[PDB]
Amino acid sequence: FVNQHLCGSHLVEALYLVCGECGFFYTP
Amino acid sequence: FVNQHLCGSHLVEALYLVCGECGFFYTPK
Amino acid sequence: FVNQHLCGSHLVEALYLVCGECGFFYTPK
Amino acid sequence: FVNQHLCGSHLVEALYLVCGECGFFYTPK
Amino acid sequence: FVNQHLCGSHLVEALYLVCGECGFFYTPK
Amino acid sequence: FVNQHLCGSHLVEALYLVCGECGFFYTPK
Amino acid sequence: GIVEQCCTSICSLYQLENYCNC
Amino acid sequence: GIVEQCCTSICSLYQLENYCNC
Amino acid sequence: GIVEQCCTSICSLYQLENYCNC
Amino acid sequence: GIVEQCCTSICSLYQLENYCNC
Amino acid sequence: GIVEQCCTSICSLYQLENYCNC
Amino acid sequence: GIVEQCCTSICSLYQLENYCNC
Ligand SMILES: [Cl-]
Ligand SMILES: [Cl-]
Ligand SMILES: [Zn+2]
Ligand SMILES: [Zn+2]
Repeated sequence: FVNQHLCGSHLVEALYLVCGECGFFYTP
Repeated sequence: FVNQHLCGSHLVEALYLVCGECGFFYTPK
Repeated sequence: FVNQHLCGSHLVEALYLVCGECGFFYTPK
Repeated sequence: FVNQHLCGSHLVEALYLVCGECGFFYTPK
Repeated sequence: FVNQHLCGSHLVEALYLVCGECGFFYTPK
Repeated sequence: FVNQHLCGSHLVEALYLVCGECGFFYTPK
Repeated sequence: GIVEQCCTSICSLYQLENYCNC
Repeated sequence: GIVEQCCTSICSLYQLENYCNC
Repeated sequence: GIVEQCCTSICSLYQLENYCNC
Repeated sequence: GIVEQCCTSICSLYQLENYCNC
Repeated sequence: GIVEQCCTSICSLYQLENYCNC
Repeated sequence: GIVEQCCTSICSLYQLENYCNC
């Protein structure tokens, strides 16, 4: 689903800013 | 120099695309 | 038609990454 | 050449908005 | 409300480009 | 300066996220 | 507000310019 | 997952922090 | 075109290469 | 300003929140 | 090209429009 | 890490794949 695909792109950017030096895991 | 904070933002967008359904861990340091 | 506009924004970034030095063409619907 | 790569990502997003219905070719060379 | 939240991100990206050194006022009310 | 320009694009997307319903004035000068 | 005006239909350049602080 | 949680409604700072790798 | 092909179902990297200008 | 503070070093979300219009 | 023109000094909207395919 | 490798030189798509969780 493309709508999910577009949402996920914004999610990973938010995780990048929120998590800082910790980094994050993105698991769809 | 390369602003590593800005570059990282693009890296995680690129991993999102390349890795597809695999996903990824992002470990800056 | 907001949907297609938002989709296109992401498509262009993806083509930028995938196509490398070949570049790409973007023609909206 | 990393900074040029990062810049080009932003350029194609700007072209997408600026060019509207016309679309555009992105030609890194 | 996610559709408006994702669209708003592209909005401020557009305002940033459109407004340049004038800056801009983002008020979602 | 393009480096400042690219940085500001990321700053406003970050402010969009952080500021939520308050929104923000982006005042580069 | 700007979300109501610009996320149901794509806003023109002129509409976006309303929000600049020139 | 994060998609069903955060693409159907807006996730707050606290909700997003759940996915950090501290 | 790419919008018809890629804005409802996700286009893979391989499919997106169809729209490169090589 | 925000460019001087946040483009030469990383500003956290908390530093960025000072620039909101609450 | 657009990279040489627009990646050290900021390109205006009018400068970017030259690269469109109208 | 990926920052040391891919923010000093451009990483290809294949090289970015190195960092996926496949
Ligand atoms: Cl979107
Ligand atoms: Cl950048
Ligand atoms: Zn989007
Ligand atoms: Zn950038």
